[PDB]
Amino acid sequence: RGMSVGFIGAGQLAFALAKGFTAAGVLAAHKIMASSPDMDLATVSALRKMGVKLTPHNKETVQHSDVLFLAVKPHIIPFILDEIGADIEDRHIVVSCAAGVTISSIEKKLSAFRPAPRVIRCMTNTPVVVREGATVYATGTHAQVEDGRLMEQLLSSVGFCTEVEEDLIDAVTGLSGSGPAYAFTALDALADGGVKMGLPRRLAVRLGAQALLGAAKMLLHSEQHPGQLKDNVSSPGGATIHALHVLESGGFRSLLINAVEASCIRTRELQSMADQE
Ligand SMILES: N[C@@H](CCC(=O)O)C(=O)O
Repeated sequence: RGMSVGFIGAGQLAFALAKGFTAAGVLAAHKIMASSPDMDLATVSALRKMGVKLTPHNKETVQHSDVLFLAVKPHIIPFILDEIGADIEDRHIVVSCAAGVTISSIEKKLSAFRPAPRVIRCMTNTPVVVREGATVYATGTHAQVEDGRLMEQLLSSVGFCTEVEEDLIDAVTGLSGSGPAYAFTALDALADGGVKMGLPRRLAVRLGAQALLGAAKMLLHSEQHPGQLKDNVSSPGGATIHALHVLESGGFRSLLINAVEASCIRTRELQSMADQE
């Protein structure tokens, strides 16, 4: 309540959470702070008009925060923990949202400046900008049951949230992590298609969007199985079971696996390649 939050990073994910948080009415524009190593107009300048506090020193950020978010490229993290670790008091919890980066590698490198650092590994996606982001997290070792709560609550204010045994955090990144981009790509497609049919552009994009959204809900607000909802929507005639067949004919499912697998396998590498060199 007397809480403040900071993003040692910036860019999208920062802006994402920051935007979601303010809107969710949990924090306050000014009661947040993100550091601008350089300043990327889009991101940075955006936050400015938003109301957040931006400083070139991802240090004042650490002092200004009760809850610290590590939102920087995975390989950058090291060049931070050993630049801020010293400034890591005990009051604050450190939530690293960087991909692949292990809770361990952070603690056992950050502890070198503190007996027991409080850290949690996060995994979110851009949709947080609304309240439909899908977030997963894992509690550190020096993380009290009162921290997961604060976490599981600060995030549940902007999307979905659940404790997850870190070893899973890598798959999750493929699915819900990258997912929003597999979607943005699939929408653009559909529009283009709907358009190659007579529908105007704006109109097409919105129907495509709406179509997806709706599908989501039905699936979430029930079990059924994505399999069955497919059945409920296709009359023996055609019009749909037909479109399916086409998708089904070009390994449409196959290609989505291929992309989650890829997202994962990559995230593994990025980290399991930062373990040594
Ligand atoms: N935390 C709520 C958010 C919203 C709603 O459905 O109204 C949920 O996912 O159940």
